[PDB]
Amino acid sequence: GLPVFITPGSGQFLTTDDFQSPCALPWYHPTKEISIPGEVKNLVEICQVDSLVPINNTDTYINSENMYSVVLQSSINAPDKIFSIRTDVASQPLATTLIGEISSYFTHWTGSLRFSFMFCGTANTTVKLLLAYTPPGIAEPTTRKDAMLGTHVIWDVGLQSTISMVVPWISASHYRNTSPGRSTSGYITCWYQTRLVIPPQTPPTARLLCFVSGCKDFCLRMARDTNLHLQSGAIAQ
Amino acid sequence: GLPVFITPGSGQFLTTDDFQSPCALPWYHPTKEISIPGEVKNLVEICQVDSLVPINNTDTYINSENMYSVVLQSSINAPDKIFSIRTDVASQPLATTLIGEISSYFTHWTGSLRFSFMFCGTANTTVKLLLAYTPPGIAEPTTRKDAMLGTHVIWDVGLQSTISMVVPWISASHYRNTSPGRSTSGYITCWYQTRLVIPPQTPPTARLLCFVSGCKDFCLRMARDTNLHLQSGAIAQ
Amino acid sequence: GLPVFITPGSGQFLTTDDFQSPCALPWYHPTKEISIPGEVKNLVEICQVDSLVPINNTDT
Amino acid sequence: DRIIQITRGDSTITSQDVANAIVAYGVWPHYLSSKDASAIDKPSQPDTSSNRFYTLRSVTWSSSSKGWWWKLPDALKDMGIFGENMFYHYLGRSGYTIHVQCNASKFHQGTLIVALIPEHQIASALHGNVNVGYNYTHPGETGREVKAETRLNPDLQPTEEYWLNFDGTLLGNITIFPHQFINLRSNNSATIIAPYVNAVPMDSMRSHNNWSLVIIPICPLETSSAINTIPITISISPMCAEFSGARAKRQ
Amino acid sequence: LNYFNINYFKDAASNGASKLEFTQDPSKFTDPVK
Amino acid sequence: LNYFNINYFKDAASNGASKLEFTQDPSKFTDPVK
Amino acid sequence: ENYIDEVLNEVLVVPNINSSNPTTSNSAPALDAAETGHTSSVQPEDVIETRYVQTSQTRDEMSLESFLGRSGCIHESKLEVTLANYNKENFTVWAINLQEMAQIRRKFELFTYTRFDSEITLVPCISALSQDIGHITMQYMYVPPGAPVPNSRDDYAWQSGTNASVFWQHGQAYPRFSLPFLSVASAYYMFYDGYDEQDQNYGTANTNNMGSLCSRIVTEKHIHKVHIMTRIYHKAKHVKAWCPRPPRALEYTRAHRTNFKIEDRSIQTAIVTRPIITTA
Amino acid sequence: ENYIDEVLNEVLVVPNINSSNPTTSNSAPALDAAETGHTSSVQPEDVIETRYVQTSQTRDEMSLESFLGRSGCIHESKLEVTLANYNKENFTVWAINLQEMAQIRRKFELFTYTRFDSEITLVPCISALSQDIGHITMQYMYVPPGAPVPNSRDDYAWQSGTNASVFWQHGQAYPRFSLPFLSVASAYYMFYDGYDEQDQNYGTANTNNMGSLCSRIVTEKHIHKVHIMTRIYHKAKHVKAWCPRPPRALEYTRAHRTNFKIEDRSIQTAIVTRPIITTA
Ligand SMILES: CCCCCCCCCCCC(=O)O
Ligand SMILES: CCCCCCCCCCCC(=O)O
Repeated sequence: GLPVFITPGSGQFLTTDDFQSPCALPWYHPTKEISIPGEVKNLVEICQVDSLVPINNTDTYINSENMYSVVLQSSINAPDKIFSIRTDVASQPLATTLIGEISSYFTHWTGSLRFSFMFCGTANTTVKLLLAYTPPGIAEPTTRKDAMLGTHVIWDVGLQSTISMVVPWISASHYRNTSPGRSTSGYITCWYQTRLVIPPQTPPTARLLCFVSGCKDFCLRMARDTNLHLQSGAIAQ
Repeated sequence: GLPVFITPGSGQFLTTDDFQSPCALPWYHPTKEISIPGEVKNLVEICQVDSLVPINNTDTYINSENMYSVVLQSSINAPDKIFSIRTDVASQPLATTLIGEISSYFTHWTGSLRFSFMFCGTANTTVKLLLAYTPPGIAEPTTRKDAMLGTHVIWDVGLQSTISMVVPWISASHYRNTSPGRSTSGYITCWYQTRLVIPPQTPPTARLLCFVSGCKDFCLRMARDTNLHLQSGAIAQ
Repeated sequence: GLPVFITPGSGQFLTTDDFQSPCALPWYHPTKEISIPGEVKNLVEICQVDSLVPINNTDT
Repeated sequence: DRIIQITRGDSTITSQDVANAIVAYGVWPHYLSSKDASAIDKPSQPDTSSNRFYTLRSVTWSSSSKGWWWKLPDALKDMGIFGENMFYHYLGRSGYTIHVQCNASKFHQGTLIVALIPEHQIASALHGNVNVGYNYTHPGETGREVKAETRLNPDLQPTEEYWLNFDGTLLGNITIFPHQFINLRSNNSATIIAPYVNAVPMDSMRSHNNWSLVIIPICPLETSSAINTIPITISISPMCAEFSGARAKRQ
Repeated sequence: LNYFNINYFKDAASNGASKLEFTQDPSKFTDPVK
Repeated sequence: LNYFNINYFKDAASNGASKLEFTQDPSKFTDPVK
Repeated sequence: ENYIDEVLNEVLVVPNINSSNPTTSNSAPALDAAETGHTSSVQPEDVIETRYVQTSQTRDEMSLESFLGRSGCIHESKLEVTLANYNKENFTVWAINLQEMAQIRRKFELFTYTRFDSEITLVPCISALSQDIGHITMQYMYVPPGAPVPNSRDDYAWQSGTNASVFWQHGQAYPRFSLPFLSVASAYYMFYDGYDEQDQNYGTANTNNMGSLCSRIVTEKHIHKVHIMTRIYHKAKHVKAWCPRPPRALEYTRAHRTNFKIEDRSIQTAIVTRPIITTA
Repeated sequence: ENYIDEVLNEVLVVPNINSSNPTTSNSAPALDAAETGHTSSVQPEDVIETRYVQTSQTRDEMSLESFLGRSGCIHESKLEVTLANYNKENFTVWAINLQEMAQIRRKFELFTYTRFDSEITLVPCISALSQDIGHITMQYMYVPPGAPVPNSRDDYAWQSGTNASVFWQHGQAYPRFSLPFLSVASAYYMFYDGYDEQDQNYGTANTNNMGSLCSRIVTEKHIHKVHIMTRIYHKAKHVKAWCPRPPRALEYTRAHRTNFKIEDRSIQTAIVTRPIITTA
């Protein structure tokens, strides 16, 4: 006969609650747990793994393997641009990578980003390139002089065939929305530095690859529902 | 199977209750708190700040800056009255000041009040004035002799241009209603003491300003809803 | 998830009960109490005071 | 006393009759600590080449004036090294020091109100579904003056209700903001020192205005002399400025 | 005189009202100066 | 700051969510090698 | 010692009043200068003869937690069911903002920045337009920014894989839940002097974006005509604030804006005129 | 010390950022070789000049328990009662599987093996097709493999000698119960590369068989026409996982299968084309 007082919100079903409930199978003893390699404990281990990014997402190479590489020409003698993408973690074309796919389940993000490039050409072929990052608040650069005035790295190909640059975290606040709308986070571009030189009787073109992964300060919060998948009809049983 | 007894009043929704409820966002970690200047902890700090009072609230100066000042004439040689207002904290015209606006959210009040006056005239102009406060229970004075028989201060203008008088707390009970209805709390008046004297080739008029703030014994209680604001239609989204 | 058992007589309104209820005016501080002469604590003090009795209650 | 002397960079200001000085919210400006930092790159501190005094264009005070207002750091958008650094970077923060000077004779009378308002969001002039254009909130060093003649683009201009603080709040309650008075019979100068206040450690300098300066004549100017129009001058000095995120020039 | 006070949920937001502390009497508003 | 935590049922499945532990930072995924 | 004071609400004491005597000296505390932007510090025992009084009031009710810790309505949603095209209509979407009710908006707009936790309570009501109501069930789901927004009663988005949801049925008590401080910055913005990246949307319309709140009726097709009206109440906990501002004087017109002009209407405030200033 | 951190969710700290100075040496940490199948270990303080920053974020929300511990709908069953042949119809049978709702299926198929306990909640709804509903009672029974499956409303199998059952009636709250990890092996299979003993049924259609869930209406004959719709929600506790896999890119077609082809339909993914690659 203990007197009690009922508070508002009783009897409701909240999806994200945490309460204990009686079991339907008393005295049941589950199977023992053997050791299996490859146990994942946090989602941040997945985000620290490189994956290719579809740079060449035009209509011609829409469903093939040609969308992951970009071609270089040796007939060009000028400081020209090769490609340019946005650095927003959840925007195209890098929204479909591993880190992009995982980030679509949250709303806020922070930390730095790491980009890697690999050169796939003949061992007798040499080139020099320039990779630059542009902080927000200004239009996209159109000439090498404007691109140089910023965070940039100069790459020379040799015995090693991979380079890695980082995009520092530069923002007014501490977090950013994974779906920004009208705001941006900057651009990254690539330009010819000197030329692409080949010996006689050699293919006159070369390919390139790009990877992306998160640095040691990457983080996510405020989990939500992803927007990269949908169910139109009904799944057949 | 603990026996319990249900008491009356269970399941109700009381607006001013205090109960714990489950959270809808488990494991969420809010953003850190940086230091921002200007942190307010109590509402009494706002009430201890001076603000102007619209003494001249006639129809001519209804929407302008002329309602905050009163003019003095040098062509008057007589003990005349300049202005008079009521000392109720939540009545016109001092109901729209900071302390008046804050007091409209409560029902009871207590403590003393502080009034300040500033003289805005030529540096070669001199005057003497009389400020008096009349306790309740009697009609408003009409002559300087009646006004003098009370709490009053004599002001002489010089290098300093500001004077400050206080209105002591005199009441039968310990608190007063912010909306009194028929009762009153007294009056405060201003009279010419000697004259306003100017040199040759000088403007013949001068202006005055008034401020108000609470003393160290001001207090409020029994919070309610304000009556100085209303919503007629619907706010467009 | 503590299991409980409901006993008869729950939810009723008994006029002479004694239970605690939430307050509608949080953080309110009532007025102080001054000393007033003549404080009554029990009803037996009233019963120990003389009073006249209408012995002659005729119609006249 | 009435004497004051302030030296920021290579410039000095003196005055022989002032009324103390105001430190906004009782906090002195300083640099950014590592406990609150968000960006990871190294900031740039021009020091003495940018923390100096800059003077804006003067205005005329007559018997029919109504008021003026400015915005920061929009006013100093082209003042040498500070403007160049503001337009070459992406983030920045700084404090300020404001000095207002206006002198008259001993046969004049008048009073001014000088206030500094944070996050002063002004209201529109017309009714319906309208908003405020970008060009009219960034007038540069000239500032904005309340007038009566018809302006162009009525659907983008702000309001002229000076007595409503330009945003729907009664004048006379403005004393909560850091403020000072100028009485012609007492003093002729005002000084306010303000730190950096915001909800974020650092922010874009071309899309956000932290502070605003408002001048309102509460008592009309009146005199019997032949000098019936008095000028007003304003000087501003950045304190502890730093920038980050270098790129190409926005302009 | 006294009363019991126990939290039941694991989240801080889930708890009740904060305990009234101080009013920071020193007012920089009244005297905005060092 | 603190909170109560008592189990009422006799089964472990009946209890609430498990206490967050570690993330096993060493990632064999990043560097799949001894 | 600490339970007793707060149970009696005897914290936050007020200074007493000291007795005074007639004085005559060179120092004049009554005189001062108001051009310095400071408030005078004159006390009653400096200009009049006072009596020793032991004050007993306490300033607990003027604290921020007491002032802002009261529930108030912030929204009202009306849902009318139709028996034709049952699986297309019968859902509502609302964007979260505390700028549609005059009382709450004016109370909270007294400062520039704030930081607090929230508490939400729902009050559902059913209006009967037929002979009977039957069994009615309702669902409310919270959609953070970027998540898919349903556009039909039978959309797949209602499965609520990660989104939080709550259910209510006739005969049940009022639902209630709590929310933490959910913002990118360290505080909320009530006034913003800035634009977006395209130099558009002046005001707070860009910084504040907390998502949407959706609702639907879960019961299948039936033969009853009803209307559902739900009211949402909000209360703040663990409150902090900065930089107070003057109170609003006129009526609000639009959300996220400070416009006050009204077509064919003069400006009206709370000030009442007088015939003459020499008569109170 | 342990209550405080978890109440504030301050576990799982993140490393800080250290300051750096200009360098010029023979060692070049920026250069590496990606043919080794390893991830580069370059940090921001190796290629640029940084500032000392004390980070404050915590990675608690990306844990597996937080990620997978949310309720979501997995099934919807519709039961229409008929007043003719009352004792023959009016029962439903469903085979348990977590492969019929896109959100839950895609969330859980990010790994190869998992092991967890379950929690089930039911949301019953009644649709009125007549003047009144009356009194309605429902029963749900769990049938493990090998147990007799009822085929009528009045079958003897409803006596529930050993099978677990639950009852619901109008005006009652939502039922809820828990289940342990019930599998023959040490983990669940989301992908299986194998067949059965007859070299048939390729996939997971053979390893996963948890039984069936049955329901019926217990009320006897009446004169009311109603429809009953019940929704089942599931949440996982004490979760472990192994061997992560790439996320799904296309829509699902069938259960226990990975087929994606659709008649008279081109292949569509989430990638959006561009006019030219030199303009972002
Ligand atoms: C139903 C969810 C309602 C929660 C809203 C409270 C948080 C809003 C804080 C800032 C909103 C604004 O100022 O408009
Ligand atoms: C109503 C009972 C529902 C319980 C199902 C949860 C356990 C299923 C685990 C594996 C099922 C599968 O992967 O299809």
